[PDB]
Amino acid sequence: SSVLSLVNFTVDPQKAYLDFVNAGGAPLTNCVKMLTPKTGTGIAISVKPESTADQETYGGASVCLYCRAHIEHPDVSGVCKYKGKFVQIPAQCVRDPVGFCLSNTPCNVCQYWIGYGCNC
Amino acid sequence: ASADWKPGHAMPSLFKVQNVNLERCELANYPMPRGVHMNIAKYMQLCQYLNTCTLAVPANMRVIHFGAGSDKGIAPGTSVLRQWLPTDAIIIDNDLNEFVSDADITLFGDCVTVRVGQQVDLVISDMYDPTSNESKALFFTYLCNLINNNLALGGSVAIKITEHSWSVELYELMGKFAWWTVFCTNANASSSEGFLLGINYLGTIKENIDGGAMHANYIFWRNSTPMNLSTYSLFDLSKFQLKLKGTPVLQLKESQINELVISLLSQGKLLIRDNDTLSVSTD
Ligand SMILES: C[S@@+](CC[C@H](N)C(=O)[O-])C[C@H]1O[C@@H](n2cnc3c(N)ncnc32)[C@H](O)[C@@H]1O
Ligand SMILES: [Zn+2]
Ligand SMILES: [Zn+2]
Repeated sequence: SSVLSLVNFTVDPQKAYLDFVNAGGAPLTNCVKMLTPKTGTGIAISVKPESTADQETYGGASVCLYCRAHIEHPDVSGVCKYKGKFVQIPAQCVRDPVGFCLSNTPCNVCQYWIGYGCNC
Repeated sequence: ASADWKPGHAMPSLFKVQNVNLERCELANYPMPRGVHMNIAKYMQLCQYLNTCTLAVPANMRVIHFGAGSDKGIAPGTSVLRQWLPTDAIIIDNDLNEFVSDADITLFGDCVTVRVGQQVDLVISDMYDPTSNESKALFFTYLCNLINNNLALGGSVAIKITEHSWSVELYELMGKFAWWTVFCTNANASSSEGFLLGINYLGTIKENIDGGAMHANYIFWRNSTPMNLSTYSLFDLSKFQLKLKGTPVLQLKESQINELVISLLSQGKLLIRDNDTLSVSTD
């Protein structure tokens, strides 16, 4: 509830979260990690869990900074890209799923995380 | 033990037919982690049990989830419902307190402020107010009225109760379903919690139930029944998702509901309700 206060006192919540955890701040906790058959396609964001053996799956709203801090979404459409969906995170990055999601982007034609599955 | 591999225990007719006084609930084990929130395992086990029930599963399935929030401000049960239900199911969730969820619609405030315009297909309640063991009112008055007015014929409910959080009238309403039980997850087997399940609503009394006596039977069952904490049932999730049944939705006058229709409703093969666009809003 410290980092959730912090991203409210700023114009650039993404940068503030990332700078906070990059300087030793505690990641946002209570991301909703699901139990899945680790047999999915491994795409970044999906209707249903799609985690591979190398990944974990989270409920989308719980790993979205803008949802968790109850602040305006930056998407031009106003519509969240995670909420109501599932988000696959690399299993090496489970310590800070919110940070991973702010730090990365899915490929626009293959839908896998760039640097974490996109073979384009 | 076999039962450790099941998602939990369902109250048997052996205890449903007893006739005993209400006694204190004394459980021997009153603790397994799984990395995830405990409610992840609890909801998935409730879903696994419902997978064995004759649930109606239509297109655009209408699901309301009450008590979906937590003191963490997140909704693990709603995310399990999202993982379990068909992609085109509509999920509406509600809690007294603010939270964020993967529901399609999220309503804050007392459930009595939730105005259901059209009948729904599935009601999940995890409502519980932490604050002699008499029948309780609270949100149970709202749920009872919902079953009588805003639930499709063929629809089902799963309503959290405990030793002290229960309702005479809600047990009696279980007699208006084709089948009912109380289901206790293995993940939370050391709590007096159970989910009162009504499967396939018929709108008419099929079983005459004395709700006070039946809660006494529920406690007698819990007091009589070793249950081990467990999550073994979540090891193979290959069949976890709710089967895509394409259950038909029909509009019928009560005059036309005959023996064939009742039989289809009772088998999980039909819903009767409006096929409108679902409007569910805060009053
Ligand atoms: C054990 S918690 C639910 C945990 C949640 N289901 C999950 O997925 O973690 C019980 C919830 O019931 C809610 N509640 C109690 N009475 C209510 C009411 N009258 N109307 C709406 N919600 C109510 C409380 O606010 C509390 O969040
Ligand atoms: Zn969001
Ligand atoms: Zn790509």
